[PDB]
Amino acid sequence: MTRVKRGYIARRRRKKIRFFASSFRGAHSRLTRTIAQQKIRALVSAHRDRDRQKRDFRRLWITRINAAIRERGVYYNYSKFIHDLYKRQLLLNRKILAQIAILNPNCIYMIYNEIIKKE
Amino acid sequence: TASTLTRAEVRGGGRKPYPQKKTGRARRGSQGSPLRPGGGVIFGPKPRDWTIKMNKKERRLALSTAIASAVGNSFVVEEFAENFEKPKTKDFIAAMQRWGLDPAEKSLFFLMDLVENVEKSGRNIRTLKLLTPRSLNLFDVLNAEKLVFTEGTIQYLNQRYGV
RNA sequence: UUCAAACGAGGAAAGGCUUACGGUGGAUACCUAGGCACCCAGAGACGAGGAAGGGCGUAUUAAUCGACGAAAUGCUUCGGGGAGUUGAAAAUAAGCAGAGAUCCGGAGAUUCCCGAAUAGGUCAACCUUUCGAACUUCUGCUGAAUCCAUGGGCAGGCAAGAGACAACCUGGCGAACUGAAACAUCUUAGUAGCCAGAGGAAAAGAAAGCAAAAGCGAUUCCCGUAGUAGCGGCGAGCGAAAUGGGAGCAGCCUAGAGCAAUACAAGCGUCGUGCUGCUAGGCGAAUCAGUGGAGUGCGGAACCCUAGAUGGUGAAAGUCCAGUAGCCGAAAGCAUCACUAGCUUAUGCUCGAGUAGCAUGGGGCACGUGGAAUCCCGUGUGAAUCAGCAAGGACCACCUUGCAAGGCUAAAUACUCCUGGGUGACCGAUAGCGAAGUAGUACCGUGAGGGAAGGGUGAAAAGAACCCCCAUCGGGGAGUGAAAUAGAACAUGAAACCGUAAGCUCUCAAGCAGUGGGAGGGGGACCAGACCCUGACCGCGUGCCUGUUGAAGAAUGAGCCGGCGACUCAUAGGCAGUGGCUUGGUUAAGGGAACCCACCGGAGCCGUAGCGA
RNA sequence: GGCCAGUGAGACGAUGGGGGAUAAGCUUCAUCGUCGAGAGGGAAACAGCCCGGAUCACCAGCUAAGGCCCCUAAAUGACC
RNA sequence: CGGUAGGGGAGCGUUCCGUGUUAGGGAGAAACGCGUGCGUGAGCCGCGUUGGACGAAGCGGAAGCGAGAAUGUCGGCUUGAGUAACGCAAACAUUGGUGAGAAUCCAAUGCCCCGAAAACCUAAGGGUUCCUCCGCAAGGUUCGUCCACGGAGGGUGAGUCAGGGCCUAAGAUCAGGCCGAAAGGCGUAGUCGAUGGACAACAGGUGAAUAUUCCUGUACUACCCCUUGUUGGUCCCGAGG
RNA sequence: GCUCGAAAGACCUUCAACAAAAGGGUACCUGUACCCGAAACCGACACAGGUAGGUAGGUAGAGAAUACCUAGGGGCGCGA
RNA sequence: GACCAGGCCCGGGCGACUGUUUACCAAAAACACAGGUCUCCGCAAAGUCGUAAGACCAUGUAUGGGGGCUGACGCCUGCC
RNA sequence: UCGGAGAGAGGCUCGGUGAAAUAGACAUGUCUGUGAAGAUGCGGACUACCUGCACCUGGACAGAAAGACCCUAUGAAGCU
RNA sequence: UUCGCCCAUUAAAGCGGUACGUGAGCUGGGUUCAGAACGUCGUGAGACAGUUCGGUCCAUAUCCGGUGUGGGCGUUAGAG
Repeated sequence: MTRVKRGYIARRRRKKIRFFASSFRGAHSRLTRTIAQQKIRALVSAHRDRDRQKRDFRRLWITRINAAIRERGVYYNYSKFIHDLYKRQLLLNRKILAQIAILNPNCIYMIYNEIIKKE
Repeated sequence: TASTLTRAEVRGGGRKPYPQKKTGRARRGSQGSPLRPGGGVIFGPKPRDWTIKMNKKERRLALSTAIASAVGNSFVVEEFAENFEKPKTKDFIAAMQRWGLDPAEKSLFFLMDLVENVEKSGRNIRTLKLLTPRSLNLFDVLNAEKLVFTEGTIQYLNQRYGV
């Protein structure tokens, strides 16, 4: 059955898959199949890294402080630290706000003396 | 009339496969594959004649709105029976010069002045259809917003579309 | 400035990524005097007075084709018509021509060899006598075996025997695969296929029919009646008829004398006349100036038009050209209708005549014998014969109807090689017929037979003098053109693939390697405001699809790319959505002054009352 | 009740019983759940075991199972 | 609001057509990039470059409606690759000529192989591949001024050779006729078909290519006609051979 | 083909037959180039495969064996 | 003395032998062969080819021919 | 049995011409364990500069072959 | 035939895994390819984990993994 002639139609269905493939190391950007198995990866992993992006930092923040705990005095855990604020009443200074360690370590030094007084 | 290849494998030749066993090539023959060129065709349009059977009372009342929605607006009106006399066309260009729309706004010129015969002078013009005052379908009538009639044609439209 | 320790960019044979510039190659978009279908109107035939199909030749050199044929791409005659003529792929050379030099059409002459061919033979287009095939019908002349008579033979006048025939049609003979979810019944096909004959229509056809005691009443074709009834391992499956509505629609011959073949009609011809068609042909309207390489484009204005169908001309006009509406023409040669004529048959009225079954074994009717006939037969026999016989799906009686044993018969109905016009929401050279450019060729096989690839530079080619390098292959310039970043691989020319240049990453780092976080570097930013492109390193992390309870794999399919490639169509039935009408609704065939498939047609089907064998 | 389906060789774990030596992710039944037609977190890596069963974004918190020396976030925390 | 097979509910795009010689286009489709804005998505819109012609907005209608796999089909293009191979082991080289270049061309001096053979002649087949003058991209699995490559000319002249022509075997066909559903088979007179049989010369020379055919010297057979002598001849034959 | 005989049927001073000049005329039509156990044949190619007949020398030897030499034909077409 | 130019003997299974054959892996104690025997036909044969005709078989003819098994020869070939 | 040496045709290098089976994609190390349970690409760990040539040649259930073995499908083709 | 038995030694003259190591190495002798024959089974075609004779199993390999040998670069001022 003489189709309606794919012509340019089936031409756009492949090049569009190539435009997306313009930053890959391997030859997964110069073939519909090599990219077919490539896009799916960036089609599944993408659906993951999007939710993993939050977890990826969940360990970071804790690690950021962890490296800052092995110097002060509370060699115990940063948990007791969080416990102090919890039992206290500070809904601030979150895992993200833990950036006070690196820059201006003078502010993060105050809470260090406020956690001991509470507990 | 999109006649295609009905009996695919049944073309100018026939199916004559090769020794299909321990070779490597696809297990199949040549010609009329039809996947392979120079062969027949599996599916394809056949001599069709799509002609739905319509009733009668469903058409009469379906063509009444045609002239109804026309006379409602400000389109061309009727004329007279003396329009069948004029055997020439120039007498028409001068006539349509009075009613208006000379450069022909578009294909809006559904003419239906005559009754017995056709206006061989009104068919020459680019945009204009000479339909006989009898089976005025919804197609042509709305095909051209502008439509002109007469004192006679309007009568015949009362015989069918009416009692 | 000297010794050690802790670190360290810079460096690449090559490579990866992004980007720029090309090659290979080829698709797509676009356009095609050609195919694929169909409608209307014609043509359905040629041919031993020698064909289809070919070989060998022919023009001024001239291989291949289109014709023709050694009066060989030309001749004779008439006509139309109008000028150029020597066909085409390539000019040129040498000319014929301005009231018959070509071309177009009809009527004739010519038409080697081979092929029915018909001289014999034959690896066809060759050979050898020679003007001769062999048969059917008729006539004459001869004439065996035994007196006649024949047989046989000879001669002459016709026809027949050929197309190795495209479909339709009649007749003879005659499967399987497959269906019956197994398969020998059955069905599937009495199709395909083989063979014979004729017409262009054939076949069939005015009825010992059907129905029925109402009446119709030739055959064939179409739509219904029922795809019911019936038939069948009543399984598969196949499939009536009566009747009704339409297209079409006329009925006649053969089957002892006298006066006697005059009248009335039907079927034809040697030829010719007329109407209407076919094969050449003629008449056939209308504007400019401005932008652009060019305009038939746009803007202003005007004109023709029963002809703005269409196409072409260097890009969309109806007004440039060829045509188109309409109006005319054809010394002749012909088809189909009428009117008149050689010859044979055929013809009126009256009074008659009027052509013999079944049992068994088969086929065909929807019917595979079953209660189930009838029709056509192989074989053995074989009555009556119109105050007689047959048919009414066993038979019988009654009644009714019809009476064949010999034949002919237009139209409605079928199909198509081919012809002319036109149409088609058919395709467009990996499409469509295998063939839209000298392919069913070139090639493969002994052969039957099988069976491609390959499209367009531009409007006109002005398709590239000369100059420079080389072996006087090839290229670059100079020029032509609006373009050759169009030039003979040439249009628009992507992808797979193959390279150069530039930025970044890249030797102590490994696992379908991307992704998230993410430094540095080469650039681009904003009169900071921390962003847009590459990416060290880091956390995770075993293609897709198919088939499976279950795989990433040692489960399988796939080298890449372009194109191409798999539930469409017809009829019918049952539902859902929706629409018109409504216990009513709705047609099929056909007719049709049909811009139009309306109107008419309601023959027929479905539903509201059912149930029961 | 009506229209269109799909699928009839499933596997595994816990539990209650036939087969085998109560040997097998073996085979044959019943029941529940999972896989099979739902990831992910955890058992190093193991679909069928456990938790929980994914409309989506988010450098947002708190939890389940499983854990908290380092390697991948988290107690070499206290008492016996 | 995970989702296979499946069921149900909504849309985009492609070719064409109706609504369209309305409108957009040579101040210009198609092919590629970009704006990475927009929609749930397949995509759409605008635009630069290149390029050369038309294409087509909206709704609906009719579709041969978009595949990276069916050991698919057609064509082109990678990789193993530039690894193997360059095809009996009868080695080769040199001095010169010509040419842009030649170990393999030509010419000369030799080596080496074969020697009933990789000599010549002839039949079948092939069929112009023979000769000469030039050219070479392609064909010669190296080049090539070489070639049985390509493009132009030239060349096969016998009554005695051979094939036709007489005759004939296996065998084929085959008037009339005998048979067979049609077709056709078989088969005789007769008529075809061979590797069979039947009349007739060679030796030299000549040409770039032919020669028992051209030329020279020397001969032969058969038929018809004519002259002379003698004698009786005579069919699809009998007999001998 | 040739020779001879043919109820001497037909012919019958004829036409013919044999021979002689081994006179004269005539003897029409085709192929015949090249190769041919060869690379132009048959096998897809210039694949050492296969393929009838004829002529066929010197020396050693029984021998168209074999080896070495004639005439003649080649070194087989990628090299170092 | 080069080229050229049988390896020999002994015992044993089977087939007498020569020959033929699975043309492109088996050629063998396979097959074939003569010998012997059984059986059918006096015939236009049986029988084979063919729907037929016709024809092969034999223009011979039962010391013929056709079909089957066996199958050189030597000793033999039982019972049912 | 322990084979060695030498002479030729290839192999190796260079110059000219110039293939293939096959292949989803590559930055295709080993080992233990695990895994529809004998994978380099999973997990842990060890080892390891990047890139050729020649050669030996186990892995990639390598390549060619939808196997001629078995079974299945009320398949087919012959034979008795 | 692995094995085993036998003759003759050694200090002793081991077992087992490695898809019963090893055919992308040879051998392929045995054994489910086609031939043939004996015995047996069936009327027969054939059949039988009985025996006997004969009976073509390829490949210049990229990578992984090895036997060896190089081309660059990095150890940093450049080299021996």
